[PDB]
Formats: sequence, structure tokens, C-alpha cells
Amino acid sequence: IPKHPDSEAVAPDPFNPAATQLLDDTSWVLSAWKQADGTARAVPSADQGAPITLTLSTSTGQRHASGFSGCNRYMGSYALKDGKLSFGTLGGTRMACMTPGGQIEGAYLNALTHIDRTGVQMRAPQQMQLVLDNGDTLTFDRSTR
Repeated sequence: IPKHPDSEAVAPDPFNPAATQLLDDTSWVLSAWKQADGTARAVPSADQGAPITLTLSTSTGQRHASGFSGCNRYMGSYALKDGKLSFGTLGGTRMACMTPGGQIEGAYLNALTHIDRTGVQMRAPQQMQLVLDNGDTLTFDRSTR
């Protein structure tokens, strides 16, 4: 039990809202998911065989998100407002990968319905960060190819 660290931090918080209006032709990969209190969940790292990716583009001709979330691909529409990324009716298909990083599709979609906060740093090295209405947190890398 050393001391407290003392106070050596006076500055504004990271990310910026004048960035969540460029979230249209971008792509990002989820690498960590924290719970609202701070429990780092377990997620499929890219070494594990089916990482969690997101792609935003006019890939259908329309503003349609796509990606691989768990071991099942997802899709659906989106919209930009309030410094956040709202989604429409998302969904995917019920394939089976018998894995903890597979079934997490269910949880992941349940976190696309609650976008009450949103972090993006378009400053390189770019890492987006979604936040839920509970306070839960999802750290994404940018992935441009």
C-alpha cells in the first residue's frame, strides 16, 4: 500500500463528435469489450479464427452496415446524428460455431440497440469506441485495409 498517485491530469476527454458524421465509408474491428462497471468481457482475438469486423459503405448501394459478429455475419441500415451511429433493423443468420466467440453474436446485436454514447478518434492511430446506455464500452481498431 503506497500512497495515492496525486493529481497530475487536467485536460478534456478524448474522441470528438465532429467525426461520427464521416462514419459512412469506413471499417473497424472490435478488439475489446468492457462492461459498464469495468469487466473486460471475453472476445475472439484474430488468432482465434473468426474475429469481430464491421464494414460501413454503400455495399448494397445504400447506407448498410455489414460485418462478422461472433461466427455469423450481420447487416442492416444506419444513420448519423447526435455524434453517434444509430442503426436500423439489423440482423444476420443462425449458423453454429459451438464456441464462446461464436454465440457472442447474440450479445453483440443486443449492444447495437443502445448507442447512447459514441467515441471516435479520426486522429491516427484511429480507434473508435462505442458506449452503451448502461456505460458499457467497446474498443474498435480502424481497419482500412
